[PDB]
Amino acid sequence: AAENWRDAMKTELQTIRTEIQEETARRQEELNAQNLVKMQELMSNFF
Repeated sequence: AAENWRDAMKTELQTIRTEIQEETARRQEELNAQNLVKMQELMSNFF
């Protein structure tokens, strides 16, 4: 029963980890896109 409880905690910890990893990947891709806009902004903002 203790082992079954451990397994139940494990499968949910995996779902939470995958959801966090997928959200992180999406947010960091968006950050790269924003950094490029912010650099193209800052460059033309000088000249």
